[PDB]
Amino acid sequence: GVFRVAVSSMISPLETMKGYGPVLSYIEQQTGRKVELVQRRTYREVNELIRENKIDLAFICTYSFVEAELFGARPVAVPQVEGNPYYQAVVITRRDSGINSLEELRNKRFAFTDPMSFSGHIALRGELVKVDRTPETFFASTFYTYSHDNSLRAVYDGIVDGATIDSLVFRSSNILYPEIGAALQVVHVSPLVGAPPVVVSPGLSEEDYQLIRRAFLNMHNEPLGKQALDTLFIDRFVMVNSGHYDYIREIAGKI
Repeated sequence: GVFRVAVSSMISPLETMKGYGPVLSYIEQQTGRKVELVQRRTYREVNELIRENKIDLAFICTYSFVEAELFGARPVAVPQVEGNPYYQAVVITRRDSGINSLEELRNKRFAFTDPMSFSGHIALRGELVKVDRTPETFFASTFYTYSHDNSLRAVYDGIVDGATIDSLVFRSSNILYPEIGAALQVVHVSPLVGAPPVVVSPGLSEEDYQLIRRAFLNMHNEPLGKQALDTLFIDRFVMVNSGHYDYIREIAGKI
C-alpha cells in the first residue's frame, strides 16, 4: 500500500512539499512504497490521523508527541538541527512596550500558536499553574494564530502585547527579518525540552517500524538522505531520550 506521511500545513505555507519532497523520496527509496503527504492545519487533526491509523508516519510537535505516546504512537528519531540547538519557549514583547517580564503581561493581550504546541501554548499554561491561574484568568484576552511567525507578527504590529514561540523560530526570524527582530525582546524563557520526534502510528508493523527507524538513523550515510537532511536544515536524526520530555509530561498532569 501507499505510505502516508502527515505534517502541519501551517509550518511552511506554500512550501511544505518543497521542504519535505526529498525526505519523502528517501522514504520511497528505503521502503519501496509510494508516499503520500497528508497535511492538516491543526496538530489535534494530525494526532487523530495517527490515533485512527489513517497515516503511517508523522512529523509532529513535542507536546503532540507526549499526547500521541498515550494512544500507542511510537517515536522513530529526533532531528539534530544544524548548530545542535536547545529547544525552549520564549516570551516576546516589543522593546518600546514597557512590558519587561511575564508578570507585567497580567491583564494584557496574548497570542498562542496551536493549542497542542509546547513552545506556542502549553509551556506558558504550565508556568501559570505556579500562581493558580490559567491564560484565561491571567491575560485580558488570548488568540491561537496557528503560526509562530504570525504570533511574532502580531506582537510587532501591537495587535497583542506578548506571545510565546519556538526559540528556533525567533532566532531564524531575527536573521531573515532583522528590522522586526530589533523591535522585539525575550522577557522570559522556559525550561529546555527535547526536539520534536518523528512518530509512527500504533498500527504500523514492527518490521516497518525497524525499517523506518534504520532509514532515519542512517539518513546522513545515504546520498538522497543527505539531500533530504540539507533541504530540512537537519544534520542527522538521533535516538529519542524519553527523559527529554518529562517536564512536558509533568506540566500536562498539572493540566
